[PDB]
Amino acid sequence: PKQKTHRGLAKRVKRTGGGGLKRGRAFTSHRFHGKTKKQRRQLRKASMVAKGDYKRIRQQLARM
Amino acid sequence: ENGNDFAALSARNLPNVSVVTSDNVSVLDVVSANKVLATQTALTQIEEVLA
Amino acid sequence: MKLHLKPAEGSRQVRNRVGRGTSSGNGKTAGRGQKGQKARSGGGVRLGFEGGQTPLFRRLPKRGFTNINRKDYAVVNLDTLNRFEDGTEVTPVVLKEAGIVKNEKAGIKVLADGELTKKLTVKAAKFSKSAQEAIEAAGGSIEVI
RNA sequence: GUAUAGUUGAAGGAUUUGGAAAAUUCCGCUAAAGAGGGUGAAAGCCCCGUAGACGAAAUGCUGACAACACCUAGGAGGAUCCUGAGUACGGCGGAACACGAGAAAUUCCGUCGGAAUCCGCGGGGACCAUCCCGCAAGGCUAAAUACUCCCUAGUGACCGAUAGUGAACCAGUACCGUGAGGGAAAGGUGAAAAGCACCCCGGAAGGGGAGUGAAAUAGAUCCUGAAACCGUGUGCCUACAACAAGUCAAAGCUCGUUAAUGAGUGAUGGCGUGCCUUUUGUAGAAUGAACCGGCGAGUUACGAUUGCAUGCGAGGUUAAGUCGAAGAGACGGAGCCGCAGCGAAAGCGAGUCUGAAUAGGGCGAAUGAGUAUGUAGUCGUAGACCCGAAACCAUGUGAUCUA
RNA sequence: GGUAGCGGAGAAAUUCCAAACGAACUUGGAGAUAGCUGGUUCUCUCCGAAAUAGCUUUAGGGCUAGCCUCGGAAUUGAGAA
RNA sequence: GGUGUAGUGGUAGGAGAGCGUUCUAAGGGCGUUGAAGGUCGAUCGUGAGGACGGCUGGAGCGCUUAGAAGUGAGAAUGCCG
RNA sequence: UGAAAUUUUAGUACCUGUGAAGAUGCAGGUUACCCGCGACAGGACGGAAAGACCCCAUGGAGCUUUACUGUAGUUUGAUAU
Repeated sequence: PKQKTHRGLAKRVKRTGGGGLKRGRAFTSHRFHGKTKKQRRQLRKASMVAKGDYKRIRQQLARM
Repeated sequence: ENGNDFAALSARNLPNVSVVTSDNVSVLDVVSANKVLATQTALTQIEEVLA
Repeated sequence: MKLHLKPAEGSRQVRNRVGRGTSSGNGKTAGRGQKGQKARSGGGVRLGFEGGQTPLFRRLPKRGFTNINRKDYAVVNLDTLNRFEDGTEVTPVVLKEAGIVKNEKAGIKVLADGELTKKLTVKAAKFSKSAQEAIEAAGGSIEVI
C-alpha cells in the first residue's frame, strides 16, 4: 500500500522551490509581558531548515 | 502471409523449421534461428506494421 | 548476438546475502551489532520519534488556511510562442497539439520571458502587464477571450 | 448443434558389443502424424497413441423459428376532482455517513409533540432571500461482479519420502483422556518368482555344498550402503613415569608412491592453560554442547528515496480494457512528472511578501534537464531475521474423583 | 439423581470442583506482546572506530551532534608540525 | 608491459572481486567397452575448492554463456532417528 | 536376566605462589613401577530443580480504600398509557 504523509507537518510547513522548507517560529502565542521588544519583533519572521532535522523528517513529507 | 493452408500444413518437419505468420513475429522466434525464408507479400505486410 | 549473451557493463549487480559465516563480513548479527531495540526482530521506533522530547512538529505552531476557490493558471512564458512564425490564432487548441500545453488548468495565462520577434496573435484568458507591451511592440494583436 | 460408450488411422532391415538393444556401423522409407507413455538399456518406422476422418438406440442441455399466451394509440380544452398520514418535520437520547456535537446539512432508531395539496412540496453541508434542479411517505427487474465440496481435459525455471496433504502403505487408523479434544512411524529384490529340488550338521532357528540367475557380498529386515558404535589379524612403540594430548628438532625399525627436497611408526629434547556466547576482564570455579547423521533463521507484494545502466530529451509516458498460445504486441492520451515563483489569502508574475517607503530584509530567477523501465543499497505498511513467557477475551466439555 | 467457572460448594483452611485452582479443562482471536535472554551457515582483498555533550516518566532504551566508511565538486593552499 | 619508491596487525562496521549447490534456456559433449553415489591415494591453485588413477556400483550426467533461488551448519538447557 | 540420573576431548599427584582476586591442567620445587578388588566421603565451586532472598520490567494477577472514570441495583420528578 501507499505511504501516508504526516498530518501534523502539512499544517505547519510549506515547501519552497529551492528545495528547503519554510518554518514558522515559536514563542508567539502566549504571555508577552515577560518578553522584550526586540524578541517580539524578531519572532514574526520565518526561518529555514536546519540540516539535522531534514534527515529524519524527509520521508514523512514525501510529497507535500 | 495469411491462410496458406496448403503451405502451413507442411511444417511439422525436423526441428530445422518453425513457422510464424506475418502477425506473430516476436523476437525469440527470430534470434534463435540462423536463416529466414519469407515470401514477397510477407515482407510487405511486415513493412506496413513496422512502417 | 545469439542465444549462447552479454549484459552492458555495470548493468546488473549481484546481491549481498546476510548471516552466512564470519568471513563475508555480515555473519553473527547481520550488520546490527550488539543488543538494543534496533537489533531485535521488527524493532526500531516510528518515524520522527525523538524519545520523550517533544518533537519538532509539536513545538512550532499551526498556520494558515486553504481557499476553496483557488483558480490558478497554466503558464506559458513567451519564448514558447516564438516558433509559430506569422499568423496562427494561438488558442487553447492548436497551440497545444504538438506537445506544448497538455492539461490546461483554468485557462492559459501568458508571461513575459524573454524575447519575441514575430507578428503573432493570441487568445488566452489572462495576460501580464508586460506581455501585452512585448507583443504589441512586435506588432501582433491580443484579446482576452 | 452438444454432453455421456467408440471406429479407423502412414512408414526398417542386416552387422558389432551384449544376458537382453531402441545403443553403434551401412543402406532405406514416412510425415495434415517428430506431443507423450510402454517394451529384457536411450525407438519417427514394435505396442498404446497423436494429425486427419467418421459415428449415437437412450436420457439431458443450448441455440433457432413456428404456434399459443401477453403488453402497447393521436390532437385540443382546463370550471370541478385525484396524485401514497399519525407520514413529512421539530424537541429530547443514541447510532450510520471519512465527519468523535462540532458552525453540523443528508440517513435510521426509541419516546413525546405534529403539517400542506400544484398560488403545493423537497434539495443545492447551520440560516434567510433570489435563482436552478427535482416529486418522497407503494412493489418487480437480466448482464457486466465474488467463491469451488465435486466432474472432465490440461499446465508449472512446483516437492521427490524428516520433503509434498497430518495421511504415497487398509490414517483421522493404532495409541492417549470420563469427555470436549489431541495423533504418529512405516515406499524400492530381479527383466522374468525362474523365491534354492536334492545331500550334510542341528530339536528347531541358522548354516555348508549343489542348482536358478549376467550378478546371491540382489535370499525376502532383499537396489546403492556413509558416520558414531562393536569386533579379528598384524608393520612400529610402551612397565622410574606428571602428558589441553600438539607442534619443532630427531636415533632406530619397517615399506615402496599421482616420482619427489618419499610413506608409516617414534626412544629422546625445547616450547605450549581447549571451542563458543557475554564482558572493563576468561583457561575459568560466569554460560552451552554425551557422540554421529538429517532438518533448522533478513524473504515477498505494494509505496518512497539514492547510486549504476539503457531509450528518448524541453519533453517523457502509459492505466483499466478489446483482439492474441495463461505468450511480444499492436490499439487505448482519461491521467501522472518536469518546464515559474512568491504570499495564510484575495492576487501579482522573473518577480513577489512585510512595509508609509522607488529604503532594507526573506525566498526566487541570471546556461543551470527531466522522464520510463531494469538492477542494487536503505526505510514504511504488512507476523517482517526466527525461537521463548506470566497473563486477556469468546464459544464449548466435566460432580464416575471430591464438597 | 441435582448444583458449573463473572460460577458452584464449604461445622471457614484461599478448602475442593478428574493426581494442578491469588480463579478448572479443550478449541478459537493467535505466528498475541516483550526497550529482555540465546542463536544466525563460503572465502579473500582495502579502510577501520566508540564507551562523550545535550534532552528524555529518561538512567542496561531512543534522538541529533562528535569519531568510521564510500561517491562526487571546487578554488586551492584553506590541514599538520 | 622489464624497472624504481611506498604500503600490507585488527572487533562492531563500510567497500570490492571470486569459490560451491539445485533448476531453466541455447550451443557443443560423455555413457552397459560402465553415468550419478561410496572408499583409497605420496596431486594442483593464494582462498573457498578442482582434476587424474585403483576398487565398489548399475542408469543417467557433465562443459561454456546468460538467468531464477526453499543457495552453504558446530553450538538455540534446538527437533527427529 | 539386566536399567537409570550425568557426560567438551582426557595418559587426571602434593606444596608455596600466580591468576575476575581459594587451581588436577599455569610457574618453581618435592614425591611417584604397570592393572585391579572391598570399604570411607575431603575435593571435582559434585548431580537433580534457567534462586525458595533482593532489584528492574514504564511486567502480570488477587485484595482494600474518603485514589480517578464509570456501572448493575435502590430511590425521586416530569411526561405517555
